[PDB]
Amino acid sequence: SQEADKCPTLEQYAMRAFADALEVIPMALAENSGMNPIQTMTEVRARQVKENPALGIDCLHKGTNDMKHQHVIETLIGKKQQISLATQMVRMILKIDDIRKPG
Amino acid sequence: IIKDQDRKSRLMGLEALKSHIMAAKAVANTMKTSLGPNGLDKMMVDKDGDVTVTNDGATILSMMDVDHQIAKLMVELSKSQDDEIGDGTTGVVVLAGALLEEAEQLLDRGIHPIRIADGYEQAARIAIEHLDKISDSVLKNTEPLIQTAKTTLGSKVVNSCHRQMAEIAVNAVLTVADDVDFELIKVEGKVGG
Amino acid sequence: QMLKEGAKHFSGLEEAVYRNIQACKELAQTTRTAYGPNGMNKMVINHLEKLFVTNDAATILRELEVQHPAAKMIVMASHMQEQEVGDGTNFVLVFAGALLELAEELLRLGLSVSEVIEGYEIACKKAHEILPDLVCCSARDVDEVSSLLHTSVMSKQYGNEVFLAKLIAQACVSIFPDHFNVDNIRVCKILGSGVHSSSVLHGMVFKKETEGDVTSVKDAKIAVYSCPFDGMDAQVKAIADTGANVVVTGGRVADMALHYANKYNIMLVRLNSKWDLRRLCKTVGATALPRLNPPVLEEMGHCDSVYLSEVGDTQVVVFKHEKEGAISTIVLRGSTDNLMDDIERAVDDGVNTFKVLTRDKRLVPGGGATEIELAKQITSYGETCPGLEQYAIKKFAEAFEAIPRALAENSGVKANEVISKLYAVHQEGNKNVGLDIEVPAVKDMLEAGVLDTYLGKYWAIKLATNAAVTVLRVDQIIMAK
Amino acid sequence: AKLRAFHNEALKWIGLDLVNGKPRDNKQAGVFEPTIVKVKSLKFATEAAITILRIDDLIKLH
Amino acid sequence: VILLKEGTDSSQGIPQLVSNISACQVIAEAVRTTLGPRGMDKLIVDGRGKATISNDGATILKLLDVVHPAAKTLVDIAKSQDAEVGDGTTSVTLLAAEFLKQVKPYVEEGLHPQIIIRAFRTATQLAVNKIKEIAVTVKEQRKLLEKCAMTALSSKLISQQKAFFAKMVVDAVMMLDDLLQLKMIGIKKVQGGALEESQLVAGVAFKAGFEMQPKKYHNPMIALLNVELELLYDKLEKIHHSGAKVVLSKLPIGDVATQYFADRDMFCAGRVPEEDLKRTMMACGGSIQTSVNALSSDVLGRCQVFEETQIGGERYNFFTGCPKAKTCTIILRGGAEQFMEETERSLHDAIMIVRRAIKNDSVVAGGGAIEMELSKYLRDYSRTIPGKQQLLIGAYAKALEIIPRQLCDNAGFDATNILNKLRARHAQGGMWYGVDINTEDIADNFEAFVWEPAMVRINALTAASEAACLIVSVDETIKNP
Repeated sequence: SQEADKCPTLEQYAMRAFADALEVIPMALAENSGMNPIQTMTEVRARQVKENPALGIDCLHKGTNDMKHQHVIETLIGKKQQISLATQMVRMILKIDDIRKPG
Repeated sequence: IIKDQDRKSRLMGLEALKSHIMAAKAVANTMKTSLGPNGLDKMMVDKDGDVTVTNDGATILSMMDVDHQIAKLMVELSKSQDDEIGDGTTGVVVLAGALLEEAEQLLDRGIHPIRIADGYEQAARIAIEHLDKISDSVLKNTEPLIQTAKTTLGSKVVNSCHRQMAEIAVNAVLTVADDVDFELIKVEGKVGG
Repeated sequence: QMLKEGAKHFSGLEEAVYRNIQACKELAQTTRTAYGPNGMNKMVINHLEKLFVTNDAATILRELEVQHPAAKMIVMASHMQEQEVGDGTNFVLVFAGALLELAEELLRLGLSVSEVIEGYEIACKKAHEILPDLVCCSARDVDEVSSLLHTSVMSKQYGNEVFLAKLIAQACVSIFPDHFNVDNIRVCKILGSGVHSSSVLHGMVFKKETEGDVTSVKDAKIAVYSCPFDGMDAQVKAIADTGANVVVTGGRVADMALHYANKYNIMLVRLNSKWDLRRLCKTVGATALPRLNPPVLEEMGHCDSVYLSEVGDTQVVVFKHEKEGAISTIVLRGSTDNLMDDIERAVDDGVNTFKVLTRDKRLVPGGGATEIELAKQITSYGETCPGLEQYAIKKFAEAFEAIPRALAENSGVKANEVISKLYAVHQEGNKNVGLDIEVPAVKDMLEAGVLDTYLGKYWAIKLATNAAVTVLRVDQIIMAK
Repeated sequence: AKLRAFHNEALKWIGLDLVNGKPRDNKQAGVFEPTIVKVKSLKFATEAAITILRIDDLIKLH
Repeated sequence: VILLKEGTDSSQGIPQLVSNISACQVIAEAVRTTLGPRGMDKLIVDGRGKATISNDGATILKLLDVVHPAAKTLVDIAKSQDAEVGDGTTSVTLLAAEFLKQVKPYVEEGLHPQIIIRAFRTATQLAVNKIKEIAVTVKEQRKLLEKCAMTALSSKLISQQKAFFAKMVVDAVMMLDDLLQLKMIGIKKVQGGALEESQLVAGVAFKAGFEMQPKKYHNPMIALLNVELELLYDKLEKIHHSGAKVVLSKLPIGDVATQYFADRDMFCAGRVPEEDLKRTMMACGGSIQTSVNALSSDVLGRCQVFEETQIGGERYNFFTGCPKAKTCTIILRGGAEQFMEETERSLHDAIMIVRRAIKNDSVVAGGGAIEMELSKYLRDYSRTIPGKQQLLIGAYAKALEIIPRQLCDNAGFDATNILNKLRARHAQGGMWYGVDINTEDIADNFEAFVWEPAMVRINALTAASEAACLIVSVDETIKNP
C-alpha cells in the first residue's frame, strides 16, 4: 500500500488492490474461526503495526497474539511460492478475453 | 455466416472478465472455508457413489465437476502447489480468488486487464521482498526443525502423534542432507500396528 | 377435381413468360459480371464441399444447381457456345435475357407472341448478313496471330502475362495445324513458381515410375501398352528384343516387371490414362499394343527426346522432338492452384479461338463495337421493314445495347452516358469505335487491339436467338407427377 | 475529389459550377458571395453543435 | 417453376459483400488482441478438452472450427503469412478485414465494387513501393548482432539479464550460421536455480548410468538404442565390442545390465524419450539403432564433453562439443516455470531478429512506425491523384492506422492520444518515429533499435490487400446443397 503511494500511475490503485487481496487470508482465518472477520482485522492491523508483524491471528484464543510465541511458524518457501503460483495463473486468465470452444 | 458451430461458448469483452470472476471467486470461496486448522471439511462424492471427506483443496478440486476453463485453472494451481511442496494447497486457491475478486473492481472502473496484471506483478515482486525481509533465518538446528514439522502435521489425522512423525522427518532429512535429497529417503509402508 | 395431379407447377401465357424471362435475367446477369477484364469471378461449392473459382460462364452454369426449366435453356446456350469457340460464353447468356426482356414488354402491351418471334427471327438472319459485311478480315502470319491471341488472353487472372500466354499458344498451334484440332493440345498444371515460368514442350509430358531406367532417352522406340505387367520376365523380355527403350503401360506394372525393365535400362511408366496412350500414338507413331507378346519393331514410335525433368520439383517425362509430332504439350506453371486453374481455363479458350482461325480468318472489333453497329444497322433495317415487325426488329437490336451496357457496368460507368456517347462516336468512327474500360471513354478497338473472331459472334447470335425463341413458345406446361 | 486537386493547382478561385458540371473559376465566372455570409454560416452551425453535444439529459414532459 | 431449390441461398448485389465483410472483420478482431509483446493469449479448446494456449494467428485459425467461406479465406491468408515471413500473421488477418471496414461505408452508398478494387490495388502498389524507398539498409559483426539481441529482450521480464542472454542468442546464431535454421536451435527450460546460470550448449542436453558413473567423460562414442536392455549380458557385450562407451536406451535398462555397464566403464542412461533420442542423433552425430546387434562402429556419434550435474537436485546429462553441432540446445535455469517460460519466449524471438539480421539487410521501424508514415504519404498522393482514387487512397491510409492503434490497446494505453501524438511526432522527426508500447509513448525506432525486415511489411500489404479484392470481386455466392 505504502509502496503503491510512493509510485503513482494507474499501477498505484493496482498495488493497493493487491494489498487488499493480501488481507483475505487473515480475514478468512477470523471467518472460519467464528470471530467477525472485520472486527478481527481491526485488532490485527492495529496490534500488528504496534508490535511488529510478529503478531497474527490466533484462531484458538479468538483474537490477536504474538505468533512467534504461539510457535506458529511456516517456511518462507510456503508463502513465497504461494504468492507466485496464484499470481502467475490469475495473470494468465486476465489475458484471456476470448475462448472459442467447439464440440 | 455461422463462424462457430453449436455446443461452444465465446467470451468477448467484459463477458470474459465477468465469467472468470464469478466462476473463480466461487471456487476460491469454496476452498477458503477449509483454510486454517478450523478449516471446514468437504465431501466429494463423484458419480460412482464414493465418499470423499478431505480437507485439501487439490483433493476437492480433483473430484469436483469442473467444466469452466477458469475453474480448471484454479485446479492446476492447487495441483501444482501440491505436486511441488504440497503444503498450503488451500492458500494458492483462496489467494488467486481474492486477487481476481479485487481485479473485477478495477475492471468495472475502466482499467484494462493487462494493466491489472502489471500492478499485481510489481506488488508481488515486492510482497516477496518484504516477506524475505521479516524472516528470521533458522539455524542442523534440532529445535526449529522439529517445530516446523509440527506446523505441517497439525490439523491433520496425524496430529495425534505429530511429534513422532516430525522426529522421523528431521533425522531423515538430516541424514540424507549433503543440499538435501528427497530420493535418499525410502518410505516403506505396510499394514500392522 | 384438380386439372392436374399434385406436385405439378404450371404456367400459362404471360404468367409463364414472366417466370421464364425473370429466371433467365438473374442467371444472365449473374455471369454478366464475368465479362471483360472486370470479370468478377464466383465461388460455387457443390455437395462434396468443392470450391470452384472460375470466370468462365459455362463452367459456372455447369456447376450451379439449376432446376428451372427455362433457366436450363441458358445453360445449354453457354454449353454450345463453349463447345463452338469458347469465347463469348457470357455474351450469349446476357443477350438471350435482354431479348426476352424486350419481348415480354411487347406482349404486356398487346402484341402477339407470334409476331415477336417472326420479328426476332427475321432480324436474326439480317444480322448474320450484316456481320459478314462489317467484319474486319485479318491476316495466319505470326504478326496477326499474336494479335488475336493477345486479345483473347486479357480479361482474365493471367493478364499479367498476356505476352507469355500469347507466344506459348502461338508456338503450339503452329507446329501441327494441318485443319487444326484443339484435341492435339495437352495442358499441364504444375505447381511451383509464377506463371512467368510456363514453357512450351514439343510433345507430351507425363510421369514415369522407375529410377534405374534411362531418364533421358535419345531416339526412343516407344511402345504403348495397355495390358498389366503383372504375373513378368517373358513379358519384359519380349520388349527388349523389339528395341523398346521406353514402355508406356496403360495399367499397373508388377514389381518384378519393373525390376526387369530396370535391369534392361528400359524406362517404364505405369498408370497411364487412356487418353495419354492415344496422344502418344499420334505423336511418335506408336501402336496401341494390347498384349505383351505381339509387339515388334514396327510398332515402336520414334521420340528423339524422352528425359525426366523435375520442373517445379515434380518428375515429368518429356517426349519431345519426333518425326511428326501431331500433339504438343503446354507446360503451365503456377504459384497457387487458384491461379493455375484460371490460367488453364483461358488457355483452352485461346486454343479454340485459334481453331476458329484455321477455319475462319475474319475478326471483329469487340468491346461492344460490333454490337452497337448491329444495333444501328438492325434498327434502320426495321424502319425499312414495315408492319408491326418494325417494332420487333428495332427491339431486337436494342438488346445488343446490353453488351456494352454490361461493359460500363462492371466498371462503374453510367451506362446511360457511355452508351449515348458510344453510339454518337460510333456513327462517325464506324465499326472500330468501341469502349475502353481501362480508360472510361470511346476508343478504336481495332487500334486498341481488341479484336474478336467473326465466327465467334456468328454462332452466338444464332444459338442464343433460336434458344430464347423456344423458351418463349412453350407458354403452357404442367408436368406429370 | 476533382475539386480538391483543381483547388490546389489553380488557387482558391476553383469551385463547382453546377450549371456546367465541372470545377470552374467562380472568380472569373463572377460567382461571389459576401464573406460575412460564410462567417455567420460557420459560427451558427458550429455553436449549434457544441450545444447539442452539451446535452446529457433533458426534461420536456408533455 | 422456381429456379433454385429451397436451400441455394442466393446473395447477389450487396447482401453478399456485406456478410462476407462483417465476418472477416470479426474473425480478425479475435486475434487482433494477440498483437504485441503483451498480447492476449487464447486457450482454444477442441471440445474434447485439450486446451491449447496460442498467441499466433495461424495456429489459432488452424485450430478453430471455421465454417464460413469468407472466413476460411482468412485462415489461408494467415497460413500464407506464417509460411512466408512468420510474424505479422495476426496483422495481415486484421488488416485485410479492416480494409473491408473502410470500404463498406462506400459500398452502401453505391460505390461500384470493381472501381473499389482499382484504388485498393493502386494503393497497395504505391505502398509496397514506398517500403523499398524508405527502408533502411543496415549491416554481420558480432558487435551489431549482440545489439540486435539486447533490443529483442529489452522491455521484458528477461531484461534483467538480457545482457547475458543476448550473447547466447548471437553465438547460437553464429555457430550454426548457414542461413540459420530455427529448427536447429533448441531451447531447454528447467526450473531450478537462477537466470544467471543459463548457458549455451554446443549441442544438446537431457534430463542415469549408475550412482557415480563417469560423470564427465571426454570424447564419447554415442550408442543409441531403441529397444530395451532387458530380457542381457549378451547385449551388453555387443556394445562393448563396438567401442560404445556411451549408450542411451529409449526404454528402461535392466538392473543387472546397468551393473556390467559400470564395470566396462560405459555411461548408459535408461528411458530416454523418443524426441531426445533423435536430438542426440542430430547432435553428436549418432545413428539410432533399434536392435543392439545392429550397432556398429559407424553408428557411434562423437562429442567433446559429457557431464552429469544436479541442476536442482535432479542429475542432468549434457552433450556439448559436437564436431558440427547443427542442432544446439540452450540450457535455461530459473526459479519457477513462469519466469522460465517467458525466458523461452523472449529468446525465441531474439533468435528471430538476430536471424533476419544476417539474412535480409533492409529493415524498417516497427511498432507501426512504417504504417504511420505510409498513411501520411498516401494521404498526400490523394491530392495528387484526384477523382475516385483520391478519397479511397486516403481511407486506405486511415486503415493502416490500425496497426499502431490496436498496438497501444494491447497494453492499456489510450489509442487516440497516441495515434494523434504519433502523426505529429512523425511529421517532424522522421520515418523512424513509432510507438514504444513497452513505454506507452512515441519514440524513434532507429534509436529504440526497433526494426523488422523490409519483406515483412511487403508480404503483408499485397497478400492482405489482394484478399479483400477477392471478396469484393465475387459479387455472388452459390453453392448448391
